[PDB]
This record gives sequence, structure tokens and C-alpha cells, in this order.
Amino acid sequence: MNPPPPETSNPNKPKRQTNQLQYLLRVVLKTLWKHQFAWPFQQPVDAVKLNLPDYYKIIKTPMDMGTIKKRLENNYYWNAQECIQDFNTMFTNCYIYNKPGDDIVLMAEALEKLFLQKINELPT
Ligand SMILES: COc1cc(C(=O)NCCc2cccs2)cc(OC)c1OC
Repeated sequence: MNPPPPETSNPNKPKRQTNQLQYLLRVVLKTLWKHQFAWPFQQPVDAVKLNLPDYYKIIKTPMDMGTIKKRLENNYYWNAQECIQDFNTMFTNCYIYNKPGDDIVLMAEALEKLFLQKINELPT
């Protein structure tokens, strides 16, 4: 069975909006979303649908771009670094669950390179 997806709101967590977080939604996330390899990453891994009964037996900090998008829309994050950490968790989860050379890993590697390209320079 699937675990609950990561929270996208939390009333006792303080919220914040910054220029860098606005950019992370408007430019970084919304650009990566349109990439031809983004589709595996647009929603939480559904282990029942995808027939990955070991996924959440291996991956204990799940993350995906649909969750990140909702978090950005809700001003869930305190700063850009917190959001960037969720992207990095999403990519590393893929590398951990799989192995080098797998099609899904080739997709994550390409997306990670584009992500790094986009966050290399952030607004002030
Ligand atoms: C989001 O992370 C993952 C997503 C998928 C996924 O959508 N699989 C559907 C068919 C595919 C297989 C190869 C390319 S896409 C598979 C993974 O591992 C098999 C992942 O990593 C855990």
C-alpha cells in the first residue's frame, strides 16, 4: 500500500515568499515540468500502479515535482535552499531505487543537469 504523500501545507510551519522562491516556481519548476523526461516526476510514486512494492521499503524520504509545485504555490518553504533540497531528494531517490544506466536514471540525470543550469544564477 502507498504511504500518505508528503505534506503540502502545515499550519505550524512558518511560511515565506522570496524573490528566489518566486523564481523557483515561475521559471525553474514550470520549465522543468515541460521537459520530455519530466513525466515520471510530476506526481508521487504510486507503488501499486507502477508495481514497485519495494519502492517505499527502500525510499524513506519520497519527493516529486507535483509536491514541490504545491509547496511553492502554498508558500510552504522558508527559503530557496529548502526547495532546492526537495529537488535534490527527488533526484537522489531515483538514483537510490534504481541503478546506473536504467532508462529512468538517464531521465533523472538529464533533468538534474537542467535543474542545476537553471539555479546556477538566482535573482537577488
Ligand atoms: C519517479 O521515479 C520512478 C518512476 C518510475 C516510473 O514512472 N516507471 C514507469 C515506467 C518506466 C520505467 C523506465 C522509464 S519510466 C520508475 C522508477 O523506477 C523503476 C522510478 O524511480 C523509482
